[PDB]
Amino acid sequence: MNTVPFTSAPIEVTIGIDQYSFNVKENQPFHGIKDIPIGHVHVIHFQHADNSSMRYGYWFDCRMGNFYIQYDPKDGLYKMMEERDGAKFENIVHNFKERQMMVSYPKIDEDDTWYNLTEFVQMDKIRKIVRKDENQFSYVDSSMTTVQENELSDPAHSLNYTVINFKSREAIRPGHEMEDFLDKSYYLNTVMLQGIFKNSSNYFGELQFAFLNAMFFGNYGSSLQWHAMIELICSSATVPKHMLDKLDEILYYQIKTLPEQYSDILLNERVWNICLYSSFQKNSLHNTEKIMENKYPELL
Amino acid sequence: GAMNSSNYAELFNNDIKLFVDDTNVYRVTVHKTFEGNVATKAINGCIFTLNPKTGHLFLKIIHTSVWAGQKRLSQLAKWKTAEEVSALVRSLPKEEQPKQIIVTRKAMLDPLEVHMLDFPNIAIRPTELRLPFSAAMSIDKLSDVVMKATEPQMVLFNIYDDWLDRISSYTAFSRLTLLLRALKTNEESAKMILLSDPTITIKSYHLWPSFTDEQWITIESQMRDLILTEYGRKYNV
Ligand SMILES: C[C@H](CC(=O)O)CC(=O)Nc1nccs1
Repeated sequence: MNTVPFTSAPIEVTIGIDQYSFNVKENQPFHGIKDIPIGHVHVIHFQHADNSSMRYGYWFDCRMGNFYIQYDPKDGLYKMMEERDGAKFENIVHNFKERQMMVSYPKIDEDDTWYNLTEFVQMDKIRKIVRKDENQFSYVDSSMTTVQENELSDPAHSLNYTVINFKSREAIRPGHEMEDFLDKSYYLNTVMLQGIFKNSSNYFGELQFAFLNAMFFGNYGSSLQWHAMIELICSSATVPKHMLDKLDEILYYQIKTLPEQYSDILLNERVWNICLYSSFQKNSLHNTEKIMENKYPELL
Repeated sequence: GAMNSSNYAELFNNDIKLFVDDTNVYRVTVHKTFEGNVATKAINGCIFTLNPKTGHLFLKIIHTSVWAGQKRLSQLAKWKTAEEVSALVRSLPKEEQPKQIIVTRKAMLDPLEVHMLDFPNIAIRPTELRLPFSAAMSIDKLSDVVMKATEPQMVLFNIYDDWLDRISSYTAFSRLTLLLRALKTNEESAKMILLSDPTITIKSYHLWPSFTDEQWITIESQMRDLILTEYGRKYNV
């Protein structure tokens, strides 16, 4: 188990760690998060009490380094940093643990939720979507735009998701206009899976990362990307059976985890009604269809 | 964006544009079968592609053989229309290619957009105008070439005959849409109006009769009366 210590907590803030969250008061003796499960990426995220503008956060993997949080009063945010001195880092954490000034990652043992939401998400792929090569961890916030959003403006602060556009030359083979527009299998299997992502695991990783950024930061371009990646699969007549079964599992846990009161802004009615009831794969998403119908029957 | 009454004069400016109407592409008769089921039989159709400034009409005849062995014909017909309109645009010299293509039915937008990806600077637009181009097959010479076709054929026509020698494009389009609306509303009566007088003839090289300026005024009034008459018959007014 690994640890992300905090130098201090000078401003009141709601802190998230994966799907968990807790409130820290202004100048409260809080010094971080312990017992973080090794083996997964994680996200530590913030929303300031005095300014809910900019949810922001950091994706990280404790296997890649020792990371801590320190508030910057000039830039006005909690920054992640890497400590390269291992002995210094261990000694700091030990003191904070001994004084019981850290919250424990509150994982229930029966509970696979975080694994189910991040099964395909790897840090190395996050660092290609979020480009800041001098850090081993990746900053995301509520306002960052995607490369596709920018094409339709600071490129260094962008989310480089894979561009999906159903009315583009990439999606449509000359001479196969109707075929490729009504059946996106070419675009899914040849252009995207064989060509760009190389395999379905990388495709699902980006889909899962997009969802998590949409959910945790309210990042609108991330929501667009998540829905586009769902729609591309569902609008394909030819999808490997293992991929459809895995998509059903991925979407089921995403819908299960979504806050009930964010469904109006995080779920696109058109995409979901099309995917569940009209698409080639309308009968391939049994678990997702059941949870959607029982939890959000209004959207449908 | 969409084309409506607010930007109606844009049709007659010097930016090349084409209307595309797909109503008459897929045409069928419906009949009972020996077993008492119902079956369709396709008949030849056409794409109606019109330059409203010049009157040039690219009427692509759609021969029934293109439907043979195909499924979902009403959907296929939109894609065939887009396929045919895009090769017409590809075939046209650069300085003749349109800057805008206006489709009369919004279901043509995506098929045409996808077929025209290679032409990102040609705007594909809907219209809020209710245009009566479905009645093109009430023009005898157009109906005749479509029904006589034995293979796909592109036929060229000026739908304004020689009117632009005497009137503006705005007026010619208004006359055309009035004639087509009248033929759409009561075809028999419209043709009666257009031919009633045997001394006015259709030139071999024209579609409509050779009316004088004064006679066109009379004809246009009679067409308006027909449309109003039929509206009264319809709604009991
Ligand atoms: C594809 C089409 C020919 C066909 O439909 O077989 C193209 C065409 O008719 N080009 C023209 N350029 C000037 C006047 S008509």
